[PDB]
Amino acid sequence: RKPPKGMFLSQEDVEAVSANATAATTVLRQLDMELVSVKRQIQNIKQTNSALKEKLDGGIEPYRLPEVIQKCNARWTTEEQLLAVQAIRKYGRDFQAISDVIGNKSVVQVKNFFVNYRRRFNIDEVLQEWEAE
Amino acid sequence: PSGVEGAAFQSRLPHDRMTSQEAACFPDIISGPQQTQKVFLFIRNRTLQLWLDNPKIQLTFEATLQQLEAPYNSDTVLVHRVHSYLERHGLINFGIYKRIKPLPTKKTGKVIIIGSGVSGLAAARQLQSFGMDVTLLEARDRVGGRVATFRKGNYVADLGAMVVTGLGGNPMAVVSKQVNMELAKIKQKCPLYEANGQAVPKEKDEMVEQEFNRLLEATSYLSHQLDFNVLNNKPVSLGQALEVVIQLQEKHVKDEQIEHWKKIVKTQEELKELLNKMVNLKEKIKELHQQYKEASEVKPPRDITAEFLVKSKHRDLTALCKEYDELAETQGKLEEKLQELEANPPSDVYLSSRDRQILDWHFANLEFANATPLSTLSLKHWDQDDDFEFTGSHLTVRNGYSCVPVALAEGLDIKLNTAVRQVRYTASGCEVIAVNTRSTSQTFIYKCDAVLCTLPLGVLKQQPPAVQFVPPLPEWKTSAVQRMGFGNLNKVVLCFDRVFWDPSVNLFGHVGSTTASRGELFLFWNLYKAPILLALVAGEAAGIMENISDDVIVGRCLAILKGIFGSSAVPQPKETVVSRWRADPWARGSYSYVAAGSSGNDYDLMAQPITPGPSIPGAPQPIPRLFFAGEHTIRNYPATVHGALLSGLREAGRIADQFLGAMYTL
Ligand SMILES: [C]C1=C([C])[C]=C2C(=[C]1)N([C][C]([O])[C]([O])[C]([O])[C]OP([O])(=O)OP([O])(=O)O[C][C]1O[C](N3[C]=NC4=C3N=[C]N=C4[N])[C]([O])[C]1[O])C1=NC(=O)[N]C(=O)C1=N2C(=O)/[C]=[C]/C1=[C][C]=[C][C]=[C]1
Repeated sequence: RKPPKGMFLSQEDVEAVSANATAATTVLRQLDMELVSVKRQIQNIKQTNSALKEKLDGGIEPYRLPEVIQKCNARWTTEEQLLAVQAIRKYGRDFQAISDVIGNKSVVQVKNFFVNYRRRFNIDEVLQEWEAE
Repeated sequence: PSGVEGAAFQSRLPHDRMTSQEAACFPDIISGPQQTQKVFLFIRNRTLQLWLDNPKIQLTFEATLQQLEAPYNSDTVLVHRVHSYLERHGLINFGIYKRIKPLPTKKTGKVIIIGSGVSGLAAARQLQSFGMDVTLLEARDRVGGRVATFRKGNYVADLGAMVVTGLGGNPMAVVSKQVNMELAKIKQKCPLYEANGQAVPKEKDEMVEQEFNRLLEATSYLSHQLDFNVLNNKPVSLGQALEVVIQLQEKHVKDEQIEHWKKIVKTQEELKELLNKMVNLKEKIKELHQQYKEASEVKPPRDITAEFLVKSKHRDLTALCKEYDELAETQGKLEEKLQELEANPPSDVYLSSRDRQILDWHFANLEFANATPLSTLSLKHWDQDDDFEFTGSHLTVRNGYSCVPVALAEGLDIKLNTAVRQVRYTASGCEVIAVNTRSTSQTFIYKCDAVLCTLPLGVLKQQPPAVQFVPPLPEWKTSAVQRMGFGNLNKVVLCFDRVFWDPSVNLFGHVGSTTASRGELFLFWNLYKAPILLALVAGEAAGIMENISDDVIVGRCLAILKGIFGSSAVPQPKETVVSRWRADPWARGSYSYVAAGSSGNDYDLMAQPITPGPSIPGAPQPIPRLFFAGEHTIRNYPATVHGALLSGLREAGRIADQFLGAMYTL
């Protein structure tokens, strides 16, 4: 039915090792070369990789900024509002980043904000200028 | 199987069906009612059973009907017709029985038989027992032909045939009850020993052998499923087909490695892309932090745009930090899914050089079995006879196989030292011209009705011809002699004063160094009651060794043996002999094999008798005058003693029918 399993014998493969007198050792040699030609290129990219690993030595540890553990609120200090208006100008609809900047406001109180003061913060204008960048 | 059916199987016949050659003679029965067929079969089986249960006496028609049963023993023409058919084609009362009716007064017809090789002998006995006038002519000075047995003191060793292939329907089964042969079984246990002289680990031994058998079947797949049977016009040998498979195996071995490391790179190159991303992130993260530090040194109280800047850069940073943690995350996964790959490479090699070399011994063995370079065996047919193999385990003749021809020869007219030189056969008779081997000018002429020719195929192949046919053999027959393969294999006989090998071992192998010399003394046999060792030279090596003195040969022998058993546990051999069968003029080789571009159907050609032209033109078409038996003539049991013996029965049956008339076909 099939070759006794372990042995590999494609139809196509046979016609290929018969073709001529030494298609035999020809095709067996393409792969012999073809192999070292990869083993070598493994080295190259193992080395290229290795230098880039030394750059990264240090991690980012000297650059990480401590935990802002602060708690969500409801009031809108005039400070908080101005922070917002500026976050919008620099962030667009990224409600998440905008919340992050004002520290103590939920990603929703934000979306909310967008619709209350929409009025007198010309948030239309503001936004169309974030778009213009 | 067992009972009556035991006999049918033990006689090489389907217990529950009539054979083609039975149909031949009982065309009434086989074309007739199912009922009658089944009577017949029983009658046949039963008669066989009787003969078999006891083959040291003749089985008469009376003695049969005697032990038969109603309903069966009702119709006595059926019984007669069956017991006769059986008798005639040597299925019963063949070999060496005691007569009951000593041999009918005067004879009938005269037959010359060429060569008293087993085939010859068995046919001659048959004929003589059928009351015919039989003379055999033998070139040699002993009977047996290719059944040589060496004798001297208590040394006893066949340079001829050696093995009985197990009694499961083997005719030799009977022969061995009729003649005192001591049959010792062949303990299948065979240790190997490299060129160095050290055993091959049970570990290896099995890996290689098992790969060997795997390789064989492989070829079979190629042959039947892929149809790899012609190749730019030549028939494909088994050798070719094996190398092609081995190549394909090595090809796959590489194929794998290639796509395995090809996996390493595609991974190691993601690691590369990630790192770049990672560096260029630490790059913004560096400079970005700076800017936040700078924006923090504007001391409060500060206005809102400057307060924003701090808070903003702070988020932008903890954002960029987020990403880089997730990227060293990813980094870690890859770095391990990478010793993953370095931990399990595909196999280094297909076979090592110590492997390829042991495997090579397994090939030598196959060459020894077929007496030939696998480069010459037909891929498609090399093993066609595989189906008809007997059941039970191979044996050896402990007292020398020769005891068997000698046995058969007893009672017969045999002209020893009589080399047939010309067979001429014509409408009205044949004449055979032999000479005396000792003074070759001294001449002989024999006239007969038929010639049975049991000349070795080697002989029939000879150029230019050692026996000349008059008229020449028809072209269809000569082409078949060309196409078929007559092989070669040789033995070396070593005779010592003491056992020094493993006494409980029958056979150990030696592993040669090169492909080229796999056959050279590749296997040794402890078979006998005396301290005798027996070594084979098979394959390509066989033919080459016949050109090298006995000493040199026995040299390489002791050499190999010391190497295995210790450089002085091995004495000098008291007595040594060395066959050269391809040399030997009355054999010109060892036994036939299915050469590439031949088939089984050629063995059938070999057996077809010859029919001379007519004398006076437009006279009636003659009887066939020239017939053939011997090892190369029996499609289903080539190259063997039983195969020969049986070809002999075959032709004798056929000749008797022709000349004494088949009374039983009515
Ligand atoms: C060689 C060999 C060896 C070494 C071994 C063996 C063998 C072989 N095998 C085989 C057998 O042997 C055979 O087959 C037989 O024997 C054969 O027989 P036949 O056919 O009969 O033939 P021969 O014998 O040869 O005879 C013939 C005769 O003739 C004569 N001649 C010639 N010429 C002439 C004459 N005459 C007159 N004139 C002229 N011209 C001669 O001389 C002779 O006599 C085997 N088998 C078996 O069974 N077993 C065994 O064992 C064997 N062996 C081995 O070892 C192996 C192989 C095998 C086995 C098993 C299976 C398979 C294989």
